[PDB]
Amino acid sequence: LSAEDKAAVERSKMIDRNLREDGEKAAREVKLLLLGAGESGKSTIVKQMKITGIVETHFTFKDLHFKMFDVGAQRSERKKWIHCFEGVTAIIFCVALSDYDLVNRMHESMKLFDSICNNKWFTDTSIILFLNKKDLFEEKIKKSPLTICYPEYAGSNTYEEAAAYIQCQFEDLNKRKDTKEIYTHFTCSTDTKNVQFVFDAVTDVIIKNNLKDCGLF
Amino acid sequence: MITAITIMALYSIVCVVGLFGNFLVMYVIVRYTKMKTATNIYIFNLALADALATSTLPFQSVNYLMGTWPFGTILCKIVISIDYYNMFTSIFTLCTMSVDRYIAVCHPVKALDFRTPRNAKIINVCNWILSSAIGLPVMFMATTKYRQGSIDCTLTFSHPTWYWENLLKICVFIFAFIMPVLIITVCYGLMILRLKSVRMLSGSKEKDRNLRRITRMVLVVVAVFIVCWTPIHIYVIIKALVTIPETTFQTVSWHFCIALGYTNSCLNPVLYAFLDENFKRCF
Amino acid sequence: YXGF
Amino acid sequence: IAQARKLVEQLKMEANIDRIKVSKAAADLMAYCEAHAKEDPLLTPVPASENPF
Amino acid sequence: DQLRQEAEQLKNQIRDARKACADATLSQITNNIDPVGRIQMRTRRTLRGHLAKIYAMHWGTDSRLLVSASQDGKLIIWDSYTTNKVHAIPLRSSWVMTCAYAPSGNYVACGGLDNICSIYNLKTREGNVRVSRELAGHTGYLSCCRFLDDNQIVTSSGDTTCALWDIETGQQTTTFTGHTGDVMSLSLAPDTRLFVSGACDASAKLWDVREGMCRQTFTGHESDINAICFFPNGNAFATGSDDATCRLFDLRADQELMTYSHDNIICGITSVSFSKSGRLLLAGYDDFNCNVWDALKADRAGVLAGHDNRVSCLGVTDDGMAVATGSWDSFLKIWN
Repeated sequence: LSAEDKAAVERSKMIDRNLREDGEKAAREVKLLLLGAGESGKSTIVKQMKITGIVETHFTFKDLHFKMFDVGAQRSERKKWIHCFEGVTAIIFCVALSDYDLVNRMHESMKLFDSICNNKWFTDTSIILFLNKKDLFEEKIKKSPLTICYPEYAGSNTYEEAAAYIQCQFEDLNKRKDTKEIYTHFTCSTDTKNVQFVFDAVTDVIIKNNLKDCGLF
Repeated sequence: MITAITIMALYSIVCVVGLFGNFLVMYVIVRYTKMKTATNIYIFNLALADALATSTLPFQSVNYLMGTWPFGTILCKIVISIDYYNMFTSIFTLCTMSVDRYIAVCHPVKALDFRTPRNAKIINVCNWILSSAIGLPVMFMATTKYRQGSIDCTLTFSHPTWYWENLLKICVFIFAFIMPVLIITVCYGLMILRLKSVRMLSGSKEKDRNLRRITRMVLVVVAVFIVCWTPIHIYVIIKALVTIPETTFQTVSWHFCIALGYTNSCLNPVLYAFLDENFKRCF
Repeated sequence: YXGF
Repeated sequence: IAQARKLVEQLKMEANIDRIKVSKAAADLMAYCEAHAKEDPLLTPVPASENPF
Repeated sequence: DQLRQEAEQLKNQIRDARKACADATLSQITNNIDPVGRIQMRTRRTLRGHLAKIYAMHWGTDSRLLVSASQDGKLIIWDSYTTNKVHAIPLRSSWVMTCAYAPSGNYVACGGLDNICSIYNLKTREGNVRVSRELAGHTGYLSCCRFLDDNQIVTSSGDTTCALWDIETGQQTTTFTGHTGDVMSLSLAPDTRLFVSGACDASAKLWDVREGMCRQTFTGHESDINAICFFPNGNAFATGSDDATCRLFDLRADQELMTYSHDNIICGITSVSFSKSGRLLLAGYDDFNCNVWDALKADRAGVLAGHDNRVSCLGVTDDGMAVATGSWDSFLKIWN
């Protein structure tokens, strides 16, 4: 019990106090991983919400802090570092819905959604799917049919049925329909309706986590 | 004659199964869970209050058969103190767990800040202090009275004798029956109404059975708490209002109601600890 | 409760 | 075809390498292991009095 | 098509030369030395300061201090004997995939997913530590960082590049581009003259810092290789892959010397290390345990099954006293 060792123990306890203070501060913040195809329109969602491999967006809404990680700028194989993002609250996945007739992008977007949704690391993490570019789509359905991308589509050419059809084609791709739900929202230029839907989905995930913590679920 | 042996066997069986369940919950909490989540602190508090409350039963059982208390005034004070103290501790522990699940489900943003082990430990200390606020004056007031043929372990009276005793019985009746059933029923009803709106349970057939399981667990907990704590308090109110004529049937009704009251202290570890999903994950 |  | 030309040039310079017999290299590895076998706490358990743990 | 045919015939020639010239039969030779048997290693300290899954640990030259980083954003420096924390560094780039400790002990490198290498000076005046250097210039993701000296640092990155930085200059001195896939691990020789880099094309390429060209290339795996460590002599190196196979490659022999694999383990390597004698192979699996293999017998010598989650990193001290394993359960275990 020397004098220097007691000062080292006191320094270690002060460091432990700072570690637990920073850990309890970091525990309440909600982390969201944003994914999607190249030039799908993720930057539009980023610019709409309030504000180098990963650029980190930190913003608050109704006293709940969100840290949003969009990693689409990095060009590398996803699966080898994707286990860094385990334990994430939600994955906001952006799909360019009006990109069907350009030759095709919808099919590798579905392959990317199958790779992310059926991944072994994200079996219990919810995925919030966003369908953007709504305004151009009816002007591209009136001139060009949807039968080119999917031959099985049999229906009248209108936004109201084709949008629900694309929603169901993305929603039924999951192989675990009981554990992880797919939340589909058509992003529009409303007064932060997007942020509201994200807050409701994060609220449902926090409810599920609290139910797992208590032991009811 | 046969009824006395019957009720004595009833107290013995209830005491044994209550201590056995409490010791199993203590064994699992100490050696397996190691107190990680906040809920386990409340389960430890409930198990400790139920074990100390169930320990009062061998001292209470001999009082009927012998008719005398040949243990001294100090042990009489300790037994009456433990009897009221752990009862209030268990009841406010159940209220605190109901408020914990209410904050966890209905207020999700504030549940990240509030539901920490530090707040659970300080509310546990406040629970034991608030139960000690009733435990200590009843401990001081506990006395021993010599009848013409018996020794009685009972409370003493200050003048006027009816006012202080009836005020104590009505205060225990209100704070143990009216307020706790109201808090548990309102918080669990708002919890079920909030979970009914949740998309994670109100969708497909597979999640519907989980929602029904949660609603069934809530109804079983509330029904067991009401059916257990109703008859002995109703019988105390009936004796306070009107004098009851001595009968053989009411003598068995006494021990049956006391057994029903302790049965909840026995059954709360079974209903809470084992039925939780995390403890099943421990298996 | 009930006893004593 | 410049990248493939660089690959061919790298394979040409890689090909002219000194070839050593595998038996002598394995003998060198086992000789190093038997040489430094004594100076190893993992191989030979040190008593706790001299161990700093 | 003539140039591609020339490349194919040169590859066939070097493959035929390495096959026909080298005939190992090492299992018949190595039977003479006795097996180590079974070795029991007990935990001596359990380090509990992190609140998240640690990804990298590295010892020091004095074998006293060790650095470790977790996913909360902190580099904690531990002491191996007295459990005291000397420094705690909060990282701006929270996503951390590697750790380096300087041979002098003055500097620590950190980072990896944010494409920024942060070098922090430790033994400095004016109070607490401060960031010394902010290195940039990749586009993928840094996977490992190693200090050659106090003035030079070699990094491997996920944009098919390796790079050597001078600390004072701050720009890239020599860049290595000879792979066709992402490199995942990096290890230095004891004399620090040259190193080998393992990639996602199941290949390991030797690089010398002075000359600037790839000297040798080793193949024989069927999938991604995650860990690379040199031998204490510096003439051999072992590679661990996702096929549960720890192939050992000799610089002088220029072939696969020995293969370590077992039936019931089919999962993936996270970390590989050696003892200073070179007899022990410390292989980190995802089967919740790290195994000690025998380098000259191809048999399992021990099972350090002290963790309940997969071991991200593993480090053997310079003097060889202890081996510290870190796993994703935020528990760092020192085994002696």
